[PDB]
Amino acid sequence: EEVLAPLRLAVRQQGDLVRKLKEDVDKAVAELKARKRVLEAKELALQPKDDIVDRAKMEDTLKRRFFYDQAFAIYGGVSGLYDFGPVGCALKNNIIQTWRQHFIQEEQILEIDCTMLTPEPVLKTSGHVDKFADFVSFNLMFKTFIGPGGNMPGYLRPETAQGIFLNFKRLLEFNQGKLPFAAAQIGNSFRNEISPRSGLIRVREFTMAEIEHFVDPSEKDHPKFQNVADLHLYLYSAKAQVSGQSARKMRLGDAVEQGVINNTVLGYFIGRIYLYLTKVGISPDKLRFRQHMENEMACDCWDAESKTSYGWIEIVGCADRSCYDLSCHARATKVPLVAEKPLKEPKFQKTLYVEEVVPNVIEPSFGLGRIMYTVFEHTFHVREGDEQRTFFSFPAVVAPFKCSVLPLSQNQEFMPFVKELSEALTRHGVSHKVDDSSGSIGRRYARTDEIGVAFGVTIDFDTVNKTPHTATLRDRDSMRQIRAEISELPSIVQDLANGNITWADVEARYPLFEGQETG
Amino acid sequence: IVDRAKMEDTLKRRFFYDQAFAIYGGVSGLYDFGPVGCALKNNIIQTWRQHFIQEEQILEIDCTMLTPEPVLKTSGHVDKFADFMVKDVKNGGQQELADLFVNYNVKSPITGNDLSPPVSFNLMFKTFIGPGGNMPGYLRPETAQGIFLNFKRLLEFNQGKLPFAAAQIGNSFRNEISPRSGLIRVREFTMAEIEHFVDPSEKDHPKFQNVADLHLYLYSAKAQVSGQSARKMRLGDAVEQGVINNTVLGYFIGRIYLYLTKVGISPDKLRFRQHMENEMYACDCWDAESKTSYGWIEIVGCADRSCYDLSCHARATKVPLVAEKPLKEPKTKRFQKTLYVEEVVPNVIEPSFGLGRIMYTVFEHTFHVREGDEQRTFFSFPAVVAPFKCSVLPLSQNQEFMPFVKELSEALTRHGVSHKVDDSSGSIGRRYARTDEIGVAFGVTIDFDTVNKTPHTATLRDRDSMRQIRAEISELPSIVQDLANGNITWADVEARYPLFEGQETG
RNA sequence: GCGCCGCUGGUGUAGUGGUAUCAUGCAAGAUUCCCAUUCUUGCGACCCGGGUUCGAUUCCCGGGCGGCGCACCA
RNA sequence: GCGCCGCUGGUGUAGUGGUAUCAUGCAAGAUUCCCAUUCUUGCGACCCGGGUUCGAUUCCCGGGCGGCGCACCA
Ligand SMILES: Nc1ncnc2c1ncn2[C@@H]1O[C@H](COP(=O)([O-])OC(=O)C[NH3+])[C@@H](O)[C@H]1O
Ligand SMILES: Nc1ncnc2c1ncn2[C@@H]1O[C@H](COP(=O)([O-])OC(=O)C[NH3+])[C@@H](O)[C@H]1O
Ligand code: NI
Ligand code: NI
Repeated sequence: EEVLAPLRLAVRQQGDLVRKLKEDVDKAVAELKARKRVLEAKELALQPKDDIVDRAKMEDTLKRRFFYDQAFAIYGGVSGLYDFGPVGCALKNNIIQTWRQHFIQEEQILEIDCTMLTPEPVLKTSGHVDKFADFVSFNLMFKTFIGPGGNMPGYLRPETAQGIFLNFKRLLEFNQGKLPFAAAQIGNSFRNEISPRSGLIRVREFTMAEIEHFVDPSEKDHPKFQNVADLHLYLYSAKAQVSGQSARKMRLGDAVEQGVINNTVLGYFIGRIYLYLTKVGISPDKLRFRQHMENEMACDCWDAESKTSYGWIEIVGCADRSCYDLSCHARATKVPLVAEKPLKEPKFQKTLYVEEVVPNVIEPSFGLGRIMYTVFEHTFHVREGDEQRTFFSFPAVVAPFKCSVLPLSQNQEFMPFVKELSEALTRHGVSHKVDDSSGSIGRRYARTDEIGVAFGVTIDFDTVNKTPHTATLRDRDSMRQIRAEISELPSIVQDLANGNITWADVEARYPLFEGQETG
Repeated sequence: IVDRAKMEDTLKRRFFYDQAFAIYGGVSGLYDFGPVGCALKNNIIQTWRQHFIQEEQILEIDCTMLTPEPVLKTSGHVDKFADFMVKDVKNGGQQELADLFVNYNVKSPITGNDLSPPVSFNLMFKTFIGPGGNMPGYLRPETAQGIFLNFKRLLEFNQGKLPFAAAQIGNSFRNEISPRSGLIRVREFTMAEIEHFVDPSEKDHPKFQNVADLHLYLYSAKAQVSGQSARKMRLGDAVEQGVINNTVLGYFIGRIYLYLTKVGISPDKLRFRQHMENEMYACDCWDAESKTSYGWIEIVGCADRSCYDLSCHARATKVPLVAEKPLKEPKTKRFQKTLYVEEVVPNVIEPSFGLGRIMYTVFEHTFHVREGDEQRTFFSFPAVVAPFKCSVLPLSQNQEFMPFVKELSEALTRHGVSHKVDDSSGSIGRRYARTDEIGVAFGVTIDFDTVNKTPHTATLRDRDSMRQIRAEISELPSIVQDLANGNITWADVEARYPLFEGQETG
């Protein structure tokens, strides 16, 4: 704070220096941007405990165990293109599934599925075509042609949003002409980046989950907002940024009423995003919501930024883009894209009975790749004893493998019990990994922990020797383990994977494991 | 034997799917799935994951759609679907050939026409990666290549042991000349593909016994040349007779049948056709075909691709793609060395699922019209795949019903049961029609007995039969949920619950 | 792609060189109280561009889309 | 994109104008019987194309990819 104070002051001076420069585009918010960048960097350099991940170790684990890899690596690879392996894909679908329960099923959102191929007039209308050609000229989008030859120039969608806007009329009709409603699409988006860098952070193809919440401007207040009002989270307002200030933990309700956040609709989604991101493993102490300043924005915009080894990175944008995309496409195509509400008292010799409503749009955009990479960092740990033993503390709900089945030895008496358990878990819908390899139980614990297997069932000698056949259940993080009846462990593991019990509750109900005594 | 027009009218009106970019004129071969269609699709995909990936512990991966040119050159897709064409130019780089064609003054070998300079004719979607344009690429025409190119790490993930299977679910692109017939011929469609890697020595599947008893229609190549029609056979009994080459092909054929059945394709309008030697390399191929108003269409293609995929890519990149297994004992010019393991180049069995066609088949196989009203159309979607498991319906717009609607909906949501609430203006029969139309599996109706009787009970209605029972509102979510998971059927419900003889109040 | 015929509210449908009929659907208010009830009101359309014309939804051309056929079908 | 430095089994790391070290990982056999145990054996690598050369993983041009810094960031 002693080293940061002068840089804070500096940002502040050039801050409302700018406000003065317009109080009565020569002006350089570029100068302001530089100063804040300095402050940002040095605050970052001052903070580490070191509190932060050994990126090279974590990337090694991800690589070795095929969480994700360079696409076409066998052909030399293509910059900015990545494939997800078994664990990567599994973790992804879990993150997407949780996203579906958290947003779509919760708010009864209308999820649609649109083509990635997009004709040129659509993107010229939204201004994507005009805004992303550059200095021979090269476009930051992927251009292609549809059909015969070059009869129809098209692009790969840069975003998922436009498919919703263009289907507004049938979406609205499906909600029977009533506002408000929301549509969503989960799919891939394409950015022909001139320089893909930092692994999954900036890629040329990535999976995006987008939501367009359509709402009557006359009615921009969310009914469920007090479900998130008392949440305390870090906010970084435009005022705070230009004041040279840092982020500040506030109450959501306060920030909305004080007017820091425009409305309770935008606020609701900020709160819901917070709840979601933390649910999938992102750390609250390493998560902030940063408002967009004047030189980056639309009524209001807030990015969700997570602190990583690469610094602060946006993982979820949440914009208020009242009227535009609906209006822009409307004029472009001459097709009216609006809602209507019946006037109470009918009304320029025409008598009106309804008034047309141009809906406002609230748009949360989720970059699942970055969200996933953030989870990787925020859940990566190294065992205190063995530096080779690394593991991921994935929340049970998103852990790719909920369980592992482990005979204590390659010994044969265990094998029928192992077969029993796998099929049982398979019929309980419980994702599991069976390891009956030549390695010791410690080696195979290490393998399983490495990919974030939530719990480990170990078949021992007392599984076969004593009257009630009982295996041990092991917690990935604490490495502590209990003992329970093979009959019921698939139910117990299923429960932990769904979040209907916690490991503390399990340790409470079932006896602790002091050790083998049959041998 | 369906009214395809009427069905498609329903699909269009309730936004199952639609022409992509319709308000911009539209683009042929491109379709956007609306809420109900998307929902149905997701259930189809999840059922697929449960039926295959989870059941066989398959390694599912997720690759990019952008594919560099050399990859598709190797697999042969370029030299067959990407070329300039006089009709055709290769017979004898870019428009460098146009000069060559004029320099040697090549008229057509037939008819001797003067013809045109070669113009590019891409059946694939070409594009350029990077800012330079030094890296031409295509949208993948299939999801298999991502699996083949990551074979080493997949094998390593299975600790080097064969056999193992990998799968992928994503979009694939084909720049069709003439997109037609709705979803049956599109330019972009979601595909589910499995690559089952097996030791050529042991081209078997231990779990074939689980499907051997299935009676299904088979249409072998030797029966196609004869002219005779397809025969209903025991799946096990196609295998000892050598009609089906091996237990691996047999197992997947069985599993494909059980899946297509489970999602609602009618067993009588489903057959498996063996590819003839005329249409092939590859060891053997059996397509799953379904009977539609467009005829017999291929919706799942089960192929046997001995080696090529792994071998071609290996030879192309000079990167060996093999499994090794140990020998019983070390064995021994060109011979002087000691061997301890032998290399195995995996044989690949490939079930290929076209989700769009599968879904369209379900549409035609579950579309029905009520016996009284010709406006009342509905889909008999199986509960486990139906886009909306349940609907909440107040008998009227009276305020007495509203609080029960609100409570039951929230209950359903917390149980995860996907539901739709129709408390709008219309009558009860209207909202029944409205919800049957999109194939809502079951309908909960809140009536006057619900508000005026000692324990609060509502009715649960079956979409198909239109019959209904009565159970209390606390019970219904668990009931509907168990119907959706396939735990119970309607028979079970009518056995445990009182049939609805009419309301005694109001 | 090549050939023919087409494109009118969300869905159908009538009509025409002077900007459009009527059903259905949805909305509102009544009615009704278990299977698109009935009444009244309201909302919503000539695929797009160009040509000819004082004026085009209508006539000519082109593009887009559609239906059928031939062609191709990783 | 520009700039600078890099690319050796799945991972990490020596080394060289005559095709390569040692760990780690996996496999097999023993060992051990609750936290990468131990011994033996086996498997697997010079990013790719062209050139120079009797011969290149090594030297030289080009390409791809990676790590950074600056840009840009729907
Ligand atoms: N090149 C890239 N690579 C990976 N992820 C990206 C990306 N560009 C954006 N994202 C992620 O996708 C989200 C949306 O990106 P965006 O803000 O550029 O687009 C939109 O918001 C669409 N209106 C971001 O919040 C970010 O997490
Ligand atoms: N143009 C198209 N439109 C919709 N679905 C298609 C399609 N082309 C192929 N499919 C679906 O994809 C599946 C596989 O197609 P294919 O046989 O051309 O490719 C293969 O051989 C898989 N390697 C088919 O069974 C079909 O269901
Ligand atoms: Ni029409
Ligand atoms: Ni290496």
